Amino acid sequence: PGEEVSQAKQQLKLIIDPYLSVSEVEKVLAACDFGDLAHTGITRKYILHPIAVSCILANMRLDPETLMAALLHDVIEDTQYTKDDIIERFGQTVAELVDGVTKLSNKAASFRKILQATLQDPRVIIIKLADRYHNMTTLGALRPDKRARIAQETFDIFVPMARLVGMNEMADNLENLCYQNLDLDMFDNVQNALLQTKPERCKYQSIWEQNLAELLHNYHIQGRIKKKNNNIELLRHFVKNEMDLQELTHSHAFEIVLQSIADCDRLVAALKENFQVIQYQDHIRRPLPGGNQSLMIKLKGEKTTLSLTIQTELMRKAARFG
Repeated sequence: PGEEVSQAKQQLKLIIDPYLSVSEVEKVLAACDFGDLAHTGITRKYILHPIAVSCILANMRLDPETLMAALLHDVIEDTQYTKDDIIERFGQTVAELVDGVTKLSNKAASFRKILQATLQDPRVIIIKLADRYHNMTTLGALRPDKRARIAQETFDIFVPMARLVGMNEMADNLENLCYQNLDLDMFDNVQNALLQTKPERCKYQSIWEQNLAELLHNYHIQGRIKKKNNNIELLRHFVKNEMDLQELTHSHAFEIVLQSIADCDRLVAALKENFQVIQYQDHIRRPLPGGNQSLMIKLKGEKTTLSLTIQTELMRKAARFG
């Protein structure tokens, strides 16, 4: 009954209370109540899908305008109202975001529309990405052939679009759900080998945190080494490659935090003398779309593969907190 709708609104409220002011929390919940006023759940339901979408956004510390727009999904094209959002308390920005998202809902023409919307207001893409994340979760009921078709569209379009707009955690989560729906047996085989080798890979990761710390000391570079999770990279690799348990146990990801760009360049030079450079990417000189900067280097010490992300203290706080 309405006890599901009102219980969902309180779940959203638990997320927005910590970072959004009470005046803004009033506005977001007002949109939620308006979304339900327009809607009668006749379609196998939907007010709760937009609330579940808005909860994903609320968890990413999204602004109140983006959250109201998510809640008012399909309210001006599917409901008996239009331009009602501007007239309502919601206002122009919300009506604009609402329309923008319905516009994004003919192969090449779709790609143009997605790209264009990114340059207009990335918040339209951020809402679209949360909506596709929520769909990947609720894909279970569908036939295995259909599930792998939606998963493939998400893999090709939404996973790279999410990295492009800076939402890398959201992209890793989306990519994970894609592999699950593309080939469940392959996902299960690889997740099992990852679980099996987890204790030993953690033991060698601590060893390499010490080896890298010793290298910084030997080469006279001041830094911090942070252990990084790399489950998605191992999964991405072994879903398309034969299993090798020594290679799976000895692959580690790290974040090295330095003081200066001169030290970042000084570290890459030192690493080149002690390892085989498999891959290198300079995002300091050529920042990623969205301003984030780092040097990415993939190394091959005998048996061990290391995936490093070299950054300064400042570059790290700009990337983590804007």
